[PDB]
Amino acid sequence: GAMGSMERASLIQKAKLAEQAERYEDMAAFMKGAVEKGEELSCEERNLLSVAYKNVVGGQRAAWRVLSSIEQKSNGPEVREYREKVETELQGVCDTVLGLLDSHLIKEAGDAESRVFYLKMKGDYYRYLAEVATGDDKKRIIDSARSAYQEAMDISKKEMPPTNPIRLGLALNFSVFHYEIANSPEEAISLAKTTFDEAMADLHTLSEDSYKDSTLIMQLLRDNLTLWT
Amino acid sequence: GAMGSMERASLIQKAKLAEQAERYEDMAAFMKGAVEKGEELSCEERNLLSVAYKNVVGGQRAAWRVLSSIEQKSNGPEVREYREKVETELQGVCDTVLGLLDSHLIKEAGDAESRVFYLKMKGDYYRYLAEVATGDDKKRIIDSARSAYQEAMDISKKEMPPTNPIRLGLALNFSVFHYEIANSPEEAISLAKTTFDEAMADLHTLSEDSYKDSTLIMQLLRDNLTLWT
Amino acid sequence: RRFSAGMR
Amino acid sequence: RRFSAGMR
Ligand SMILES: N=C(N)c1cc(-c2ccccc2)c(CNC(=O)c2ccc3cc[nH]c3c2)s1
Ligand SMILES: N=C(N)c1cc(-c2ccccc2)c(CNC(=O)c2ccc3cc[nH]c3c2)s1
Ligand SMILES: [Cl-]
Ligand SMILES: [Cl-]
Ligand SMILES: [Mg+2]
Ligand SMILES: [Mg+2]
Repeated sequence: GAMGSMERASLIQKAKLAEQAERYEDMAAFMKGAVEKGEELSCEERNLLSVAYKNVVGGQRAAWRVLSSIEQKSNGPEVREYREKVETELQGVCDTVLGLLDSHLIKEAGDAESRVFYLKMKGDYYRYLAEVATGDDKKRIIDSARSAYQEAMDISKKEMPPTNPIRLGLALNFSVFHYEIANSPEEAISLAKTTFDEAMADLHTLSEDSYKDSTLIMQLLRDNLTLWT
Repeated sequence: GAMGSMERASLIQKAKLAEQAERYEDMAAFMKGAVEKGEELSCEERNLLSVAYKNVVGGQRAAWRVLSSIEQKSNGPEVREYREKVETELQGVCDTVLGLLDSHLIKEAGDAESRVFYLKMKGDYYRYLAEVATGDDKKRIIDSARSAYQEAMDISKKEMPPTNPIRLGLALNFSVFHYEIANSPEEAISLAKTTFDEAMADLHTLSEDSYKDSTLIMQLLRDNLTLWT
Repeated sequence: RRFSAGMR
Repeated sequence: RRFSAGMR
């Protein structure tokens, strides 16, 4: 890898600088290099990895949606060609992230906090693959996302309180999966509502700072329920 | 070039799609490919080239400023190294644009509208080089920017009305050059004020649409004068 | 547009 | 921050 000659600590330091500079492709490359050093990642480091690739794939997804809309209205080869170019680049980013999770972040994650984080990410990047999928692998892509999300949910329910922000963000994203990928809007609504209500009943156990963390994500669940009902 | 096998018309079409998708690196690559076909560029095409590289170099410049500020406060090698990485990439973009202008947009531009546009761009990209320059070439970089801007001003004063938006944006940017690159704040203020006042006295000749074009840029001159006085 | 975790 | 033409 092009980051193989850089110290792990220097890659983490530069990922943080890239974040401040809004240089998210650089941030992702640095965090990919850090992962490939082979050591487990800390909570802060997991967050840096997630933020970097969230921003990279987020720009690609937003571009793909613009182009797909234009392509739909048009229905020369240029619009299809350019949508395909963006799609292929997006798929490549998703494959890279899934490859980091499979080689070997997930198997070495021997804490619920780390394992749930990575399994949520696996569901997220299969979900992004599913958003653009159409051919003979779409159904398998969807099932791979569902399986990763479900294993993460099972662990999080056993090992984390209902206000834990990783658990809340997992349930939020699994609900979005149900609503717009799996065509299961009632599952999506049920999951968001149960997650919201169980977190509410646990808020009394929290410090002021944890309360702010949890209620921030609860608000996203609430806004989705308002949109969907 | 990687765009050598694509039709000129397809490159222009894809540059417009990339703009809609906010994919400005792609937009710049497509417009670089169109330029390298060797035909002169239309007004719309010149604008597409300018917008693409404006956005690419703009992100690099904003990142460089963040990193340079952090580096200044710090005064390990990581901050300097990463600022240098961004700086080198920025310089490479500027060199690419200047190379397109020199090979051969400017020499083939045989209309005041096209020649002033390109000479303004030449001043702009030498200015961006000057923003990061420090060594034995900084003074020559500044003089190259000044020379390009001055030739563009001379042509624009002879051949364009004082409300022409290319002329106005040229004078705006040359005033910024004077203020923050050449350490000539009184030249900067004088130029912005004379440009603003001569455009105001020409507004009566304009249609409603041209009036909107011109007054938009006049407002930028006014806001700078308010900041500088 | 619905929210997912990454866009908070 | 001062304006240049590109940022209108
Ligand atoms: N550079 C960054 N962007 C971050 C660095 C760290 C960091 C820094 C030091 C130690 C540990 C982590 C972050 C930590 N955020 C969480 O744990 C957390 C908390 C609440 C919510 C709600 C939705 N998501 C959440 C994540 S984000
Ligand atoms: N895709 C884009 N972004 C653009 C496409 C075209 C275009 C489209 C069709 C024909 C010719 C040009 C643009 C044209 N703008 C000007 O000529 C102009 C006018 C006023 C001001 C004020 C500051 N700058 C200005 C530039 S911008
Ligand atoms: Cl393409
Ligand atoms: Cl670096
Ligand atoms: Mg080492
Ligand atoms: Mg041809």
